[PDB]
Amino acid sequence: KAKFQSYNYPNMYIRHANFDARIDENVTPEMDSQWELVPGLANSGDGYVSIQSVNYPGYYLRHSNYDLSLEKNDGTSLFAESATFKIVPGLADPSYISFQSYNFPTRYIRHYNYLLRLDEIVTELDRQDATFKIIS
Ligand SMILES: [Ca+2]
Repeated sequence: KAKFQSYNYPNMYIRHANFDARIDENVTPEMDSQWELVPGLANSGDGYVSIQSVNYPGYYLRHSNYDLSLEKNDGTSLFAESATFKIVPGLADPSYISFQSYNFPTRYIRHYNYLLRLDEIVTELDRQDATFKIIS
């Protein structure tokens, strides 16, 4: 069980709202920013995880059209592939973390302003937008 705090806006946390994944401050209810890292749905090797909502059990962060949303696992390999991430050292500071996609290993979870998206990471600010602190 963990929250993910943004490296560059450190009072904002990854959270779900109307099934979109985004970051926000003063997250209400606070349980929309609580997550469980579980073994990757598409790969149970060390380092691979899926990111399950604590207040919507069975629903996980999943990418589609390069956007991340909170979606119910429908049991498919397609879902699992797009909802599995490798936790790697933080791209902006390696003592934090970044989430690299399993099926698109050059893309990472990043906030784009308040939206959460799955992007290739080029600039310093892109690295900072893709870096999170695990609060657990
Ligand atoms: Ca999103």
